[PDB]
Amino acid sequence: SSAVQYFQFYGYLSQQQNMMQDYVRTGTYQRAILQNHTDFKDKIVLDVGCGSGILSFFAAQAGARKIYAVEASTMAQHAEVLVKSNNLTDRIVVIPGKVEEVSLPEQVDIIISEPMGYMLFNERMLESYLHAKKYLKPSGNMFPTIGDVHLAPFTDEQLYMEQFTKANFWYQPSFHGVDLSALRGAAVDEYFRQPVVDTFDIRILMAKSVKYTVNFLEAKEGDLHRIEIPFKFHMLHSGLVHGLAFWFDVAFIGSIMTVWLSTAPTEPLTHWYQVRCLFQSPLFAKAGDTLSGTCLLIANKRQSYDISIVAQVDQTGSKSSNLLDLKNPFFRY
Ligand SMILES: CNCCNCc1cccc(-c2nc(Nc3ccccc3)c(C)c(-c3c(C)noc3C)n2)c1
Repeated sequence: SSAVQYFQFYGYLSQQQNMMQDYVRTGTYQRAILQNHTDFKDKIVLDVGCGSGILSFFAAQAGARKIYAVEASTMAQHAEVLVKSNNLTDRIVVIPGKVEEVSLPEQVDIIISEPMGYMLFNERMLESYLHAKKYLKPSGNMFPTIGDVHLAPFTDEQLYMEQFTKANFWYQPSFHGVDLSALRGAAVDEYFRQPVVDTFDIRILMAKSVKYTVNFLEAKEGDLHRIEIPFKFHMLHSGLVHGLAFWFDVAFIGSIMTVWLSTAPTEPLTHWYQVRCLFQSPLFAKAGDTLSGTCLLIANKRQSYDISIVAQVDQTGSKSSNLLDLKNPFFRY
């Protein structure tokens, strides 16, 4: 139902084009595959959620002997057209359906995919990627191999105030004669439930990031149903902490070289941008204080996660929580 919409979203060539036009994304995948040609020459490769098939062609440019491209949306029909018109019907085989349901005729030497949603984990496609390892030969590789999530406290008073400014629409005792003000708190709540997807100046960050690593070769599908990310930040600056910023890097660890794709705010912008989660109430922290807590991600049935963030300044005991709905963010860009 929710999944109906998820796969229809990816049936649009315009959504494929948005990702293809991300040059950092598309070019880094090309370079990771090509410059690791020994991982692909004459190999059998599985492309999980191939969309238009761009990754499958990159594996063919690298010399792969057979490429199974699995795609569940109507986009599979468009990739088929592309395979024929590029004369690769020998080397690339499009398989319509979910990776969890299709039948592959052999095991593969390497799995390739672009399974990262914003904040990495949205869409829960990492689980389909991990599930595909049931087709991975022993000692096969995964491209990408590693994913690092980073989180860091930020201060951004204008972003925080923007929330009450939008919800104060409801604080009118006479909107065309109607008292709206009893909904103001519900409206505040609704805005704070949304992660804020856009980029930002790195001068809002107040501590070195915490890194949480998922190893795609080692992880199991079940390991992503619940992601506990403890953190303890040593605050490099004093200020009001308004929430946590998130970005992610992935690594393609090939035989020839390791290529990184970063969505860090210190790196060229990508179509993933970065993600920020506001706290209920900001926390005052001195430089030298430690800010500790947990960011808990609980998979849900809308192909996404409920996000629970609890934090406290250890030196004073002031704490804040928040609960966010990652499926429904504010695309502030
Ligand atoms: C698996 N590799 C995906 C790589 N791209 C990740 C990515 C990066 C940046 C943004 C989105 C994004 N944009 C959406 N609309 C939209 C955003 C801005 C302007 C106009 C429309 C939606 C609806 C979703 C989405 C999906 C899918 N499922 O739930 C949700 C929510 N995601 C996705």
